[PDB]
Amino acid sequence: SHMVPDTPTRLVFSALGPTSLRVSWQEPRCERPLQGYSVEYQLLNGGELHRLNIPNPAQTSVVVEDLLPNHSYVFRVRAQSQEGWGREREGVITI
Repeated sequence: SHMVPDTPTRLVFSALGPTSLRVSWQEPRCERPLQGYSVEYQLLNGGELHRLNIPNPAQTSVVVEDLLPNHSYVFRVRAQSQEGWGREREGVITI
């Protein structure tokens, strides 16, 4: 039922200046060892797909840079096990 990781907990956003933030979550349940996370983010109204891969399940935060002021973004965080990638936790924010 949770061989691939469950969804992470709700995303917490912390502003770090005008073009950066910290995105944070908590480690999701999994019946298999967690291998890491992906953080995918994209302008709400369209743009390039950005991805940060975090190969350590103990790191549940990351600093995201070069964001556009006054623009809205969709962040999607997933965790990986040997069984595959789990469902995303989605959170949105305006910079």
